[PDB]
Amino acid sequence: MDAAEVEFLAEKELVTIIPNFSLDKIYLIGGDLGPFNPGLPVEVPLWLAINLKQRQKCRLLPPEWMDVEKLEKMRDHERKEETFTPMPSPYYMELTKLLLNHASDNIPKADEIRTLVKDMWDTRIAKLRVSADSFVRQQEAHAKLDNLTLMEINTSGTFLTQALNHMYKLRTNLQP
Amino acid sequence: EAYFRVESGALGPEENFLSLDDILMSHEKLPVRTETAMPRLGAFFNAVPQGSKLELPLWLAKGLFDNKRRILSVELPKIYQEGWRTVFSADPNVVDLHKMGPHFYGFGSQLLHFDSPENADISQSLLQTFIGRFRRIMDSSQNAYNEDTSALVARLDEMERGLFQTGQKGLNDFQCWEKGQASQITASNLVQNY
Amino acid sequence: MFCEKAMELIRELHRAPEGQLPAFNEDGLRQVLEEMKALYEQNQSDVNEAKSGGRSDLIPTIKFRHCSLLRNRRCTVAYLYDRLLRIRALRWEYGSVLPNALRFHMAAEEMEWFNNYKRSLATYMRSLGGDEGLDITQDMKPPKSLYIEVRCLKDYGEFEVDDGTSVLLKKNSQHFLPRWKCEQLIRQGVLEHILS
Amino acid sequence: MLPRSPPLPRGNLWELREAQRDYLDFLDDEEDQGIYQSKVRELISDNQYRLIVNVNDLRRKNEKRANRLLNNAFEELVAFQRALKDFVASIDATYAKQYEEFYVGLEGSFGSKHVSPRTLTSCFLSCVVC
Amino acid sequence: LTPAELIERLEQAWMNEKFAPELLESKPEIVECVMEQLEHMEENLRRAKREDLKVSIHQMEMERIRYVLSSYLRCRLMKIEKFFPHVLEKEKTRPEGEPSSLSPEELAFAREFMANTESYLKNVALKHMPPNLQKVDLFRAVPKPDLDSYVFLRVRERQENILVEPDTDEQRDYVIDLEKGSQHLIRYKTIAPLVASGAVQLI
Amino acid sequence: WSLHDSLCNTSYTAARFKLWSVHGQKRLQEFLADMGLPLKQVKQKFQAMDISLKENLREMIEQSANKFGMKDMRVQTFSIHFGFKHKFLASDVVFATMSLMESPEKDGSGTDHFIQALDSLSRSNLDKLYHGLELAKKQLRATQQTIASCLCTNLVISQGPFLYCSLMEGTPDVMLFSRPASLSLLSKHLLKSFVCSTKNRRCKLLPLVMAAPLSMEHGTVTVVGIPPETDSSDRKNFFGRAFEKAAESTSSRMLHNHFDLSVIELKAEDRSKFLDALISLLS
Repeated sequence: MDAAEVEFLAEKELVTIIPNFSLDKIYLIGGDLGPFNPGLPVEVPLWLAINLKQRQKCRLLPPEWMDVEKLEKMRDHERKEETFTPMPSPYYMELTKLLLNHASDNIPKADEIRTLVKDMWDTRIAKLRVSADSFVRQQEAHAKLDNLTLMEINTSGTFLTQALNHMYKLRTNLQP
Repeated sequence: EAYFRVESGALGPEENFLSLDDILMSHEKLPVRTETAMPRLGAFFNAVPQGSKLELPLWLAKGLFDNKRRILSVELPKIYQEGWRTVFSADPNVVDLHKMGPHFYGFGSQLLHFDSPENADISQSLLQTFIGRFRRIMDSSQNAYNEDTSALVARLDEMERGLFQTGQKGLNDFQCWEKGQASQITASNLVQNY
Repeated sequence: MFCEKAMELIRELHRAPEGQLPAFNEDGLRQVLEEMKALYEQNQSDVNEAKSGGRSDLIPTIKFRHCSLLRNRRCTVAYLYDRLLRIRALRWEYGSVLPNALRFHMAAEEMEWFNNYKRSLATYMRSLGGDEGLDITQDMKPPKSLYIEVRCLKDYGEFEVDDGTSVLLKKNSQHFLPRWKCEQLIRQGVLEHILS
Repeated sequence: MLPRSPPLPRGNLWELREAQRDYLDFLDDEEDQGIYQSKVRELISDNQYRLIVNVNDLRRKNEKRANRLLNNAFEELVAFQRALKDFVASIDATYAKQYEEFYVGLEGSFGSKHVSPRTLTSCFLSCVVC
Repeated sequence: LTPAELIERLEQAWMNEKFAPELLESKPEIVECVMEQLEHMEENLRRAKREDLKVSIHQMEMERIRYVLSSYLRCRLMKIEKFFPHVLEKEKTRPEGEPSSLSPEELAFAREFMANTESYLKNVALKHMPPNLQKVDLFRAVPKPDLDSYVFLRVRERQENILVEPDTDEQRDYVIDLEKGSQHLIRYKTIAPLVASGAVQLI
Repeated sequence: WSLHDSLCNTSYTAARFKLWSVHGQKRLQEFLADMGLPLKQVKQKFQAMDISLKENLREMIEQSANKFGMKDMRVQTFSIHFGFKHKFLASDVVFATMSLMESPEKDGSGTDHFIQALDSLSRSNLDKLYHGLELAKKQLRATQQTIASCLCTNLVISQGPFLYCSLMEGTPDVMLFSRPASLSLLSKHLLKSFVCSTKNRRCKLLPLVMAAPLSMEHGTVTVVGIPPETDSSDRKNFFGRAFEKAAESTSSRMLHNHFDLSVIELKAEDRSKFLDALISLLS
């Protein structure tokens, strides 16, 4: 894969907007939406909230896990534990990029949410290169990754698997 | 992006037929001692004695070999001898595997089809060299950004450059997504002509 | 030893690891077929001569020549096969038609392979769905928005809009078209996606 | 060309109690092939102070000590030269008193320590170099 | 099979083909039953086009689905053109009652591809050869798929008693178990029949 | 810029201070000394100046400019902040855009610079803006070295009802003003420096007319016309009619190619034939 398709899979998460136009139910091949009552919340998939925000037709809302207090506890829980701890949403990096870039003025304290998210990320990446070094160092044959999201996997996967194949080969070249 | 060259099987039981890496790999020379005379062809090295030390490509010495050593016997180069097998155990992060190459793991895995005595000690050198040089390719390839990497890559071989070019292609692709840059549609192979 | 001519076909493709199709080598190819023939006959002579006088001590001089042609076979199919990869790319990247800076570097029989592959591909594509299937050549990147803003870079006679409403393409003049049509041209070099 | 060993590797054919009790066990050397008990005696027959050791052997015998010796050379070489007088008294105590103190050289293949006077920075302080 | 679930299963059929090292199962049902929603909702837009916002919300989703599907197809016409002889053989000798790995149309494409390339190599270098080499067999020139690759997977049907062979020593094999929703990093050979049975999915 | 290189180049303090004549260059020195600005901090870039000086700079400058006869020194504008270090005044974006579109060195058709200047208005291209601020500097330092030529040489002829000037190719940095759009600003600053410089009472209220060579091969020049300058000028120019009727009378070769009428391309030989009839026409 590549980041630009993880970003595609991440635009299926649901968010809540507040439209300012009138429209009746829409029957999408992936569900139903609406109705859109001006000045009333409604829950849509991201790829539509962003596209409506760019055309000046809505007003986003911060997801509940995107609070500057619960995050300041996740950031500590992550540094205490010594394994991959569970995360608010399986796609938090892409949410807190797309949202904070496109709707940073409808989110209070954007430039602290952003730094806490980055602090969590910079740790969950450090635990990986330790869990991906003991693997080689001790020549394991299995490794249980607990709560890795698809993005951390995809940033260093096409190197790790490709450097473990060359190790299986070198380790089983004497049998015949 | 769509030109998928045939990869190298030089680490498994036998090299692939169409892979241009193995073709240039096996071409490298190797020392042999002949067991019979070589009639009608002593022109190169008409007949050649028995018990003569010659240098032949690897591909040639594939079929000219048998269990009984009918035609010739083989002895490993010094890079795989007992001498260097301790050097590569002192600290493997220091060796210039491009001069001692440029096919170290590729060659060394084909010298196991000659049923020499010390195979149980070559297949332990390779494994313990590749494991030794790992934390210096996992970290100098995912953490070298917009740098002149032509000096972090000057002491590697074809099995390792292929990984140093996969670390970079995943670093320079996340750093291009973070900066809202992997949204623009671009020309794929025409900018190669330009 | 032998095979110093075939190894000048390979050690040239190994210098272009980008996927750029170099000029065909009829010269070296003929030069290695000649050596194949030469060794073939000069070995078959002593083959049948080892049944007409009992020179079995020449058995080595068979293998040293029997295998030393297999090599010259490998190094002439690989080259002939590798160059058939760098060609199929020119159907997924440029398009159905090529400019003659390319159709000048292919040997005159590779064009037939091409025009066969292209036609079989266009046959398969139209078979998927009911109405003229689905053109899987386009759509290389996830769709981001519904309209795109392009900006021409070379002249181009008269681009078409499905409804018969053509559009002229002068240099440095930007439009606002549906990205459903501009993908073919952006990926070649004519247009350009500006408002990223 | 990089000299990664004093023996040219191309053509060679042609507390402080743990350290002291591990060096002694290494200097026993009898039960595997008797490589050093063939050298202690050899030098006693020549009246030498010091004996040359191969760290390449220390690696195969005990990796932890071989690494702790190339990075804390002082506290390790004051324990090597003690458990060497100890092992020479375990052959000939009469000789073991002729000399005040023994010494122990080194040779083999150090990993990154093979430096030139141009590369000898201040990250090699108290570290065996070559 | 609500049209809402075809897409949820299509994305899953889309990731596996991207990560697997071998040409996986053939799903003709879905590829032929999503080309129906596309073929239908392309008509209820060109007819009732006289709205200017609804048609946009529909066209965007159609363009997302037509990319999932398309990039799924393209990802298999790469497996076929790299493994054409081994994928023809496997389909010729298939025991009846086993899901094919080739559509009836990919099969024609693969037949024509093998024919074309053989008829090309026959007239450039395999013709002017001594008259005993002019036949090369394409089961020993095209490398077979490599099923010893490592993959990340996340499981969604609790499995137990899974064999983990680190090396050639049959003794060193410790058996493991799998929870639900967990994620592991294991070789593709030991979990091959699980991807075909929906028990896992290669993320 | 630095605080010093921007006093010597604004064509509003480069006129009052008369920063082209050694006799009045000391006026700048005295102005700086009256504020307590070391001559070593004023020469350094403004972002690196000490933090203890810049507290009330924008007031101690407005004050000490009353003592010199410059009472219109504060204007009303707007400013934008993006992030950590991004701070623009609405008259820096203008001088950068206006000089990306009119760069002297030409690299293709007429619509190659237009594109590069349209690009530098979106925030995703702060690398062009931040570059179009080094052209806008290079231009402003190569304008006060021309208004310094036509005022230490007296090339402003009083041809009757209007002043008049012209340029020479041999002078350096005169091919920069070859464009028929980047010439109006040079003339409009020349008038502002002149009206402040001259001692007469007639010349201080006459419109200017300027000509500079356009094309050596066709042998043609470009000509503009600017209203009579003053503090409260209504800004209602009147040369689009004068030049038209003059070329009509003399029956020479002219081109009113642009959208504004007061810019014309004229044969190098029809210069005087045109000018005399124009002198008579305006009268």
